[PDB]
Amino acid sequence: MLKDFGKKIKSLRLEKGLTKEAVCLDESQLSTRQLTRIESGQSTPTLNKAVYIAGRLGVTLGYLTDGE
Amino acid sequence: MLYIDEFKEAIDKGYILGDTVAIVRKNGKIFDYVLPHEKVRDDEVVTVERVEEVMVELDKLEHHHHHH
Repeated sequence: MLKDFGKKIKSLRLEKGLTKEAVCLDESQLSTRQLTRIESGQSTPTLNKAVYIAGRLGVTLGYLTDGE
Repeated sequence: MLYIDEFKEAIDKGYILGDTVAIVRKNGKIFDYVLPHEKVRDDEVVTVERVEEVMVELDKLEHHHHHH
């Protein structure tokens, strides 16, 4: 995933009024610590974590990759 | 869920310095790392482990395991 992904998902999450806990749920795919690191750019998201986040935020993967 | 590339990134970028790091294991297996001032939940099992041994254990996941 490219570095703009973290910027997109942070702003989208905040816009929707969702917590990091609401995105990560049982955390088997992503812990709240891990999501925080992705949103700041500290950590690059794996593809599997990225598609998990997209589903939780209610958008397709292509939307967050801008069709790339 | 934590794989080798994510862990190596944290080392290479300087988020994990030195020879040991806090590790969360869930169901016995490496689940996440924990950095200073990140929050741990009461039912997470946390252990200070040697970075080089975490690397070896995570690299096991990268090897091909054939099955019939």
